[PDB]
Amino acid sequence: SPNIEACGYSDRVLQLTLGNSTITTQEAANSVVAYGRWPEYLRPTEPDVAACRFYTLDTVSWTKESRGWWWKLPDALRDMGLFGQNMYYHYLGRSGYTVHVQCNASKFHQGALGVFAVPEMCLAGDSNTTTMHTSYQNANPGEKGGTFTGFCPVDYLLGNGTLLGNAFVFPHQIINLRTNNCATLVLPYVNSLSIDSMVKHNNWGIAILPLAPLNFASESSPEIPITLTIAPMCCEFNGLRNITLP
Amino acid sequence: SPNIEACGYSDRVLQLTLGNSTITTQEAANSVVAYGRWPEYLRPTEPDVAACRFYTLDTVSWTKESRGWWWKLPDALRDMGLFGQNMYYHYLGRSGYTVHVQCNASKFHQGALGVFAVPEMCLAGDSNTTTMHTSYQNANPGEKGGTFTGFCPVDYLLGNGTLLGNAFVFPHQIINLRTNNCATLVLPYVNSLSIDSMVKHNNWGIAILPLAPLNFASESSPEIPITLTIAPMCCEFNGLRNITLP
Amino acid sequence: SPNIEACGYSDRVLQLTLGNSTITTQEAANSVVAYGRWPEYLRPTEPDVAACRFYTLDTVSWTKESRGWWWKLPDALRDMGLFGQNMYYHYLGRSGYTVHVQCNASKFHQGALGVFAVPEMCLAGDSNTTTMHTSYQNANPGEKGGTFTGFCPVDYLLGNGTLLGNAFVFPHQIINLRTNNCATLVLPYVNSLSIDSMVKHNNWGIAILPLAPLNFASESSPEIPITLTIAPMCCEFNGLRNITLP
Amino acid sequence: TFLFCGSMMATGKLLVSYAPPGADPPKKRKEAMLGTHVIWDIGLQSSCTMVVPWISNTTYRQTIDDSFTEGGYISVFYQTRIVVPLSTPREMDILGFVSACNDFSVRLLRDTTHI
Amino acid sequence: QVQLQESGGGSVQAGGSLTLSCAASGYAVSRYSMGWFRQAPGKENEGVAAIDSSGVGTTYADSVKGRFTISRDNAKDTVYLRMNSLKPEDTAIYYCASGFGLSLSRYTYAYWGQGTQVTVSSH
Repeated sequence: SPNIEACGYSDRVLQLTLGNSTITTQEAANSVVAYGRWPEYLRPTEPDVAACRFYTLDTVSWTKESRGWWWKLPDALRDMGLFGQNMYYHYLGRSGYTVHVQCNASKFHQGALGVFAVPEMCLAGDSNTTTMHTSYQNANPGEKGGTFTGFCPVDYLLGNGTLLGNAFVFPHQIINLRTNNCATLVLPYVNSLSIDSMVKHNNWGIAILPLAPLNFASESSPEIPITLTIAPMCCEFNGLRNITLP
Repeated sequence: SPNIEACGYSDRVLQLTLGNSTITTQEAANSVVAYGRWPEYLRPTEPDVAACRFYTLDTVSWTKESRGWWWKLPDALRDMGLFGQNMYYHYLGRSGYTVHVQCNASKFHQGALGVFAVPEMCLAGDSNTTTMHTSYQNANPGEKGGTFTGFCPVDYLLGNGTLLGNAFVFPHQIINLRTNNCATLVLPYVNSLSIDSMVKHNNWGIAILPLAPLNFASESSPEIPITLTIAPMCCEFNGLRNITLP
Repeated sequence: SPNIEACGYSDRVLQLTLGNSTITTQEAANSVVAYGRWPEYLRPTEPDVAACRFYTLDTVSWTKESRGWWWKLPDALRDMGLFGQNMYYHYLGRSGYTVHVQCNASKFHQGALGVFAVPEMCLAGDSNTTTMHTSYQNANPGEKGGTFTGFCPVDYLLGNGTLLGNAFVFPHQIINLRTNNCATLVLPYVNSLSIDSMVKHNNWGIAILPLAPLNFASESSPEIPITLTIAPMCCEFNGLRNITLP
Repeated sequence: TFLFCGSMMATGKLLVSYAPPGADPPKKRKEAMLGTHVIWDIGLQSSCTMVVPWISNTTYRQTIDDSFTEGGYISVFYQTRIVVPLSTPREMDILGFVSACNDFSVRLLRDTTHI
Repeated sequence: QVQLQESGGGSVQAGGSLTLSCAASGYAVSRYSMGWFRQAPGKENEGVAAIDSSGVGTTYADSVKGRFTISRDNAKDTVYLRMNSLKPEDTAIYYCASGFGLSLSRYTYAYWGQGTQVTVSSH
């Protein structure tokens, strides 16, 4: 689906400095808007830059054995400064996400990463009658995240009971080592309501699985790191409660 | 100095609702501007209503034995929501104060309170050579405050070695039971610098001592409560540091 | 519902002199129109001032044990000069009522009276199958009236089997000792017909129960009196019968 | 709406507090003080009116006991204390009232009538 | 319907320890706290002890402080009021109530038990 061919190497280093953050993106161009919609305001307190700035999660090692990785939103960013706060001090909250996944290697490494953003991504446990099942804490692995396997999400079953090959229905991009180094996914707020409670309900779900294995030239770096930078877009929350300071 | 005579009873209940707070002042009129200056902005991040709203300290009992009471700014308001936060997250900080001291009694109680705002109010310890002396913690009794005596601040010596009678040089108002029920003192930022560090340096010092004793008709309420509502005015702080969350 | 705050003391003594009567109301302002309707004429003999003037019922003692009091209209005013006459000489009759309930105390007494005007106020006797039940004479206690209890009208059951707290659906005002001294209720004619027979059917029902107990400072007046002044408004009656003089 | 029913002479101040849905019950003045609160003065005005706003996750809330959609808390504390002159009874009462607003609506007609 | 079964009452001796308990039906005991209110013959609604199921933060009345011990069970949905070292003033018909939570106040609760009579019998 993502049959693009920007250039191949590197051209232009154009940094995204929003608020306090700074990114220095590989370029800027080549981004996918989920379903063709930009995160908009409810048609409330709009913090903007205060909440709307780049936060970086923990970097994870990609290896010749890796089966995949997964995170939840806003869940992961629950331990992020002002966005971490505003999440616990309000009963409401809707937010967009600029999932900017970067992965650098050399002209000598080969493989392919597919960043899949699954809206309402519940994980594997074939009890249709009683879903949710796995405890609040397991279902929410924070900023460190969870991982796929060959709480148990099977890779070819996308960790939900449906053949991986059809995953390509959800918004995605393929970080193919020989071409792109970056993945840009703007995910607008998707839920059954106009606004809801962030602490309990998980909107999206970033799942990066390997479509091609990792092969490194003779002897080189045994593993390569993948980084996930996420940012809250056009967010609002109602309404401050006894700023119950922890 | 404060030779006023508004009315005597009660006329108009006009509430001051700033931000999240609500006051319901005895009236509105009869307020003293310290030196004729309003808290202005440095000629920075201006939080306004976020920081600029009414916070109420702990209520203290006035009795026939009371010698007085004293507080420090911003010190007291160091445990007040956003103003408490912004105080520890910034290396700077300048702020004004609307010290609105209320005291209610009946047409049967008699006495007189003089609210004295002493800029740079260091407390008694006659070591001219080595002032400050008393520990950081003693010098800073927070929102519960400190009290005068017949760390030891002598009442007739205003707790600094100068005869109380001359206290009337500092901005003040006299809550005289037979007339006024409220005291309004707007104190603009006063310090040797344009902006400084709030955590270490104490700008003002609210000191309420009794000028007349308390006498209650036969048998009534053995004591009457005095309340201090303080508010940060036209405040600014530079510049967020690793929002070092506690 | 009656969340008003006129002044608190006394301002203006403005007397209501209608016909032969004179009232000298606490003021004039602060009156409740039942449902937003003024007593109007049927859209007949209209006596005006002859029938339309102020009559005062018997004054009753309010005490720390009082459970309440109740009256019926036109019933109470059946022994009132021309309005008493016109009631027995005609087969018809419709009339409005300006129930002006006054209660004076000092700045030292405390409590709260809720004057409730219940249209078609039948009294307690849980025989749904056979209502009315209590004799004509008991149901009609004239100008002396009836009283609630802790013919038996239970106070918390408003004397009809429904929780007092919901009484606030009927037109009312709360004579709260610290604020209002007077209660003004204009009740327009309410019945299933355009005009009916007054002798048999009771339109309204003035019920004054205590919402707060009576507490008097040390030793003072052991009880305080409440007065009910009622007046017929825009009344008409058809048609003189053998002016059957008693 | 809270209506005070004590002596005219009696004075004092109280703090009516509101804590939005999901938040823990404010058990201290300081705690309750931080959130939406009104500082109701007895001495001046006899009646306080605190309009509880629409701070709700779902566009439509459960009238039933649900944690997904749970109300919150309205509590009163002694801002100051009660001051009474002379020998006037030291214990009075306060009444409370509740009502809806123009924006208040309901849906799905159901019943509960027993025999 | 929320039920609180006040169990553990009786006429013991002056200093005689007597525990109390209440079975909390209709709700998750954790969402609520639980306390105790005594009322002496012809007296008033007075507090004794109360704690919140989640925080287990204690609070006693000044007069009862020390001798009385409150403790919650989240498994059996019951509270345990260990009224140890009793006194002739502790002769008051007890009552238990689930709180919103948390502390001994005027009423401040909603679900009330039937009432168990404890009488601190003395020679």
